[PDB]
Amino acid sequence: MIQRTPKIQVYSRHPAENGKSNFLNCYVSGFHPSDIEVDLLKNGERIEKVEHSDLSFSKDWSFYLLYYTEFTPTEKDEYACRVNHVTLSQPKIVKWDRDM
Amino acid sequence: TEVETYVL
Amino acid sequence: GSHSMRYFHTSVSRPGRGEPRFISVGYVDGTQFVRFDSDAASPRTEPRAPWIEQEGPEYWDRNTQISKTNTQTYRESLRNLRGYYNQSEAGSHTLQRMYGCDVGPDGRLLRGHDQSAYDGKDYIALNEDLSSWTAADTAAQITQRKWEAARVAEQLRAYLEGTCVEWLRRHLENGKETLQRADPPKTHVTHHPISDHEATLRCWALGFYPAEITLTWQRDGEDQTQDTELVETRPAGDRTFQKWAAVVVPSGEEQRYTCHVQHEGLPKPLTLRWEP
Ligand SMILES: [Mg+2]
Ligand SMILES: [Mg+2]
Ligand SMILES: [Mg+2]
Ligand SMILES: [Mg+2]
Repeated sequence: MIQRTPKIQVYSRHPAENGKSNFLNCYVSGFHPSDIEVDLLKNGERIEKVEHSDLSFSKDWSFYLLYYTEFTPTEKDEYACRVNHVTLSQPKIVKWDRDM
Repeated sequence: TEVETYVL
Repeated sequence: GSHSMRYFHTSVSRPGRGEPRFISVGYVDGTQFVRFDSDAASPRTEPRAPWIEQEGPEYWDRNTQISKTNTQTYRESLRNLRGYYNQSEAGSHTLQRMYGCDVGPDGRLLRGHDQSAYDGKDYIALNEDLSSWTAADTAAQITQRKWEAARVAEQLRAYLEGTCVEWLRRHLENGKETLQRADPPKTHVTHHPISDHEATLRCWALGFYPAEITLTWQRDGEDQTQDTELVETRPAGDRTFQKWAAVVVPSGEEQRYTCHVQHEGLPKPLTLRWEP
């Protein structure tokens, strides 16, 4: 079967200010089929109780989901999103970079 | 309101 | 401006793991306002935007019944599709459908939609005339023959031109403060040295609604389409959207580049430059 691998963007809801509470988003899109595993990571460890949007899809039939949680940016802490999908042999990790 | 869809 | 109501239906079989899950989500433009999920502990059409909460019990009951009937119809459709493609009972498959209506600034029907995909590939669609079908292959021609025999297009046209448009107009009035408000992007240009020889200019658009936007870079007035990295418009989680466009520029040539932004919420289009 023809399948489509996810695009991944990791970013904040509001402009990042060190020490100011914010929301960390991992937006996965462009993928098919719809089953997908997404973790948000803080210093390499899974953040618990991350919420996500209801499954929907784009005009090209590819799916999209937004995973999100509260976070506080700091110089010391690193955040990331880890995605697995049938199209991937290993989980894909995208680091949060406040410049993107 | 939604519509009842038809079987393929 | 113009507005749309759309429902997005996904059904996914999972042999050995129960019956196929069905989820319906409803949107007005970029705003989700309802969901229904057969995998919820108590499946029910549920509000997802504040302005729909005022609808009375009849709306919730009728939409839940429609969605529960649709769960069964989609599971029958998935059984039929596995047969039409001579597929094994072992694999998982996906049936998606989108439908709804678009109106112009005066509330008049612009057009209707009803179209389906199997395993991510177009399967059958109602044509813009709301009276005939386009089938992708000989399996979808079976569905088309069945729907022609049962005059399904006539039923969908009545829904799309009637119920669909009337409800879209009702939602637009009930949610007028958000659905009929365009929030302009907040825009700025950042600069990121790469090496002694080059730097990235990134043009940001933040906080905008709806998601349609034009964001481009020009060099000396010429569009830089092939050299621009343009990320997909992404949800902020607060109703609004974000997007950026980046170009790699020779060090010292930053002022030759301009970022151009168009969006419904802006009184006039914007031209921005790096402001060091
Ligand atoms: Mg995998
Ligand atoms: Mg199943
Ligand atoms: Mg099937
Ligand atoms: Mg499909």
